[PDB]
Amino acid sequence: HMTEYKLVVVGAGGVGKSALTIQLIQNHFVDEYDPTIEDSYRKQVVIDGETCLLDILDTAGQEEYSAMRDQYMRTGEGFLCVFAINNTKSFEDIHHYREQIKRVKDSEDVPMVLVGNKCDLPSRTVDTKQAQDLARSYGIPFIETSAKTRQGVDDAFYTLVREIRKHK
Amino acid sequence: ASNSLEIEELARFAVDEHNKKENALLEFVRVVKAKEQWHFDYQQYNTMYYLTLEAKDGGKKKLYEAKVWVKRQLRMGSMNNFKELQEFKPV
Ligand SMILES: Nc1nc2c(ncn2[C@@H]2O[C@H](COP(=O)(O)OP(=O)(O)O)[C@@H](O)[C@H]2O)c(=O)[nH]1
Ligand SMILES: [Mg+2]
Repeated sequence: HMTEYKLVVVGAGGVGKSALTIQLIQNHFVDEYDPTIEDSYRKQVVIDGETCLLDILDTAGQEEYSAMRDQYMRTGEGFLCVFAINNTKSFEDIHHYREQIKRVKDSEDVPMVLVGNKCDLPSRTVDTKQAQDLARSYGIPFIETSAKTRQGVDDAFYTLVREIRKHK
Repeated sequence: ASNSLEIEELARFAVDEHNKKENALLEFVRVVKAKEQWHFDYQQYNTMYYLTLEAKDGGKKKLYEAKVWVKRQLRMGSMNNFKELQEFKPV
């Protein structure tokens, strides 16, 4: 009797899309997952009493041809847009990831969470305020995560599911 | 997953919080009715729970209405969780 939620993880190479996704699926930090590999996962999880099946695509890029990525981008219900708090370029790229989602969904109001990953690091270049301001301007929630420590991982995915519910 | 709570967990919380506030010894049996009303705002995923539950009071099964308020709020990149028993009264 599971409610299916189709989720897509997007963001620049190296931000931690694979590490975040694998923390949710396998409950440990996998710190060297091939940066070119895309894979989907089916996670059975109870969220707020709802038995959910999260159908999650971990994307590896948006340029190389992928029938599977195109299908998930077109029919995906919610998107994690991930940058790294020590990588200003990854944060500047967020605009382009959001624009692609709005274009393929033909909607201004797509369920999304802005995720500032690697919040374990001392080497912050993107201030929490800077990220929160961008998210607020988009009308999307913002959370800081560490795939390394698993900080914020469950809350990022649960927040995306709650964003999809608001919109369904 | 600390802010992902089931109706039963919120009913046990209500009984435990009542027992603490009023120095009572109600023993939770089961939930009879539940209404959950979600309240959404920017970075707010809040819920009012209207619970009818059965608890043993001095060896006698009685019905109670409880209201539990749950706040799940993102502030400066961090999830903030809050739960409070708002009301607990016999039916
Ligand atoms: N310090 C730190 N490093 C991370 C974190 N998440 C991922 N990494 C590292 O960042 C690099 C890229 O992670 P990966 O998950 O492959 O990124 P992807 O290209 O977005 O899939 C790897 O060296 C990971 O070990 C994190 O939360 N903290
Ligand atoms: Mg990857």
